[PDB]
Amino acid sequence: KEDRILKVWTVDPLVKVFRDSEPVALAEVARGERATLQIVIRCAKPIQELHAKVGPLALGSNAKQVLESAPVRFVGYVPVDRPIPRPPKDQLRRPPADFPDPLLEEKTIAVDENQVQPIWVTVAVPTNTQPGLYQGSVHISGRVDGRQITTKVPVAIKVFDIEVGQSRLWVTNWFSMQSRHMKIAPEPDSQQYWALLSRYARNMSEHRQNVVLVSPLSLATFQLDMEVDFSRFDRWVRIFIAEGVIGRIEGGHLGGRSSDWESPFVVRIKELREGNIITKSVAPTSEEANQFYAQFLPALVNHLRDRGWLEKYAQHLADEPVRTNIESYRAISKLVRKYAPELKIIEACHTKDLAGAIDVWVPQLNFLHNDFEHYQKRQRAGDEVWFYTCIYPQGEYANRFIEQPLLKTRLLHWINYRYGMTGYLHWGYNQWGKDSPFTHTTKQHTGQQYLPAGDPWIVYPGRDGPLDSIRHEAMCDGIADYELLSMLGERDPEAAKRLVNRHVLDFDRYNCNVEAFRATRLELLELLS
Repeated sequence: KEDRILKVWTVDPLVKVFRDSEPVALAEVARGERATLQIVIRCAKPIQELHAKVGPLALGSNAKQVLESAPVRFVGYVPVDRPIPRPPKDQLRRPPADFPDPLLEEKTIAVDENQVQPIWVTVAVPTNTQPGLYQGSVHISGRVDGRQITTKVPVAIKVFDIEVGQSRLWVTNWFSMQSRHMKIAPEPDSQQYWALLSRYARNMSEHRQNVVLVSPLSLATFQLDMEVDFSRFDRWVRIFIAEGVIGRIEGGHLGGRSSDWESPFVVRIKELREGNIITKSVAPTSEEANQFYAQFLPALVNHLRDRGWLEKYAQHLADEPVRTNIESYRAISKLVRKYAPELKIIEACHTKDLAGAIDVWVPQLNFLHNDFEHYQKRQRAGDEVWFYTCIYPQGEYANRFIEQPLLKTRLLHWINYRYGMTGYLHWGYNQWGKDSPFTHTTKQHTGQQYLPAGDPWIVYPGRDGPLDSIRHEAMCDGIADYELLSMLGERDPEAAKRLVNRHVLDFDRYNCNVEAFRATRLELLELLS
């Protein structure tokens, strides 16, 4: 006894806890938000069978009014072996190091001696929850050198009388339908395939994603005697509607680069060749491109209109146009404008010189900063402007890299509010490679640069569906923050400016002080309640 005492403390969930962190639970939320509590343990001896149970979280005026807690999850660690090449000053530690990120879904875990272990508690608070102060405890148990150890940790959730429903922010995370590294491996069109697709869709809507990228080329079949069959595309759309994502439908890219970074764009077509439908890439000004798109685009518009989906849809042309391939990009736009004038066009862009060619602009964050007057004008002209991050920007800009403070993920959506950008895009929902994402955090193809840890995936492969990361949680919370700030700004625009300006000081400069952030959140909640 003494070496068996369990050290327990509570840490703000915006603070990343490392295996060697030193010791230091209340959450404050609107109805409609998710409350997170992070409870951290350490023991001088190994622990077997660590388990936590959330007791009833009850209203003091009425023990009958209880919040429903999700199953408890354990914070998992991943080896970040190589760093962001241009890191921020506030980089949490220098690689190589083990960082907290995946939220594991295990009933029990082992802890090695002297290793700090976070326990992550999520309480989703429905909009119809009665406001007030909910209290209870988390019962932690396990076995240390024979003996059963146990402790209860007091926790409290204050539920403010303000309702956050759907966030008006548009959010897309590009998703690949794949079961790599899972304990299941469904084939396409199997029941389990569609069940997994549903589980992914639910995970996305539970994290306030309300846009999904679906390809009308890849998920259609063609007969070319043209007849287009959209039945697989439709199954996807109905799943994403039913699980509460759609929202909007983001049509997959029609084309891409012919070769290298500055090469011209080509567009995919379908052709009948020797009895088979083949796909090939052609110049957008070609007769082959004109013949295909003159039939495919009207078929797509008719289909969407007939299904009541046309006003929810926007079509991608080709990703990340730059100044040197602008002509071929615009030639793709001309095809769409000609055969499908009713279709809205969306693009993740670098070049700004696309007025009339696209309707939903998605500049990379640093390009938005640099070309801000351009993008404000496009909004005045009636276009939508969102933004993205990826491998870039690095430096001091906000992003969702594992090396960054977790507030840099959450404050992405404060950048949306401050600057009036009405959506956010990211390529990297679940782009796992052939190596495990748990043990190989810096994805890399041979002869090209590695991706910083955090960039290609924000969820991890569980046994039969996605596991969240702590960054997925922070992203969801930021999307709810944007809705709160938007509700405030309708009543009191000056108070919403003051609050956002506390944390978003410029495009590339923030206040990530977690205590300051909590005091801002509380003022927001108090002003709105």
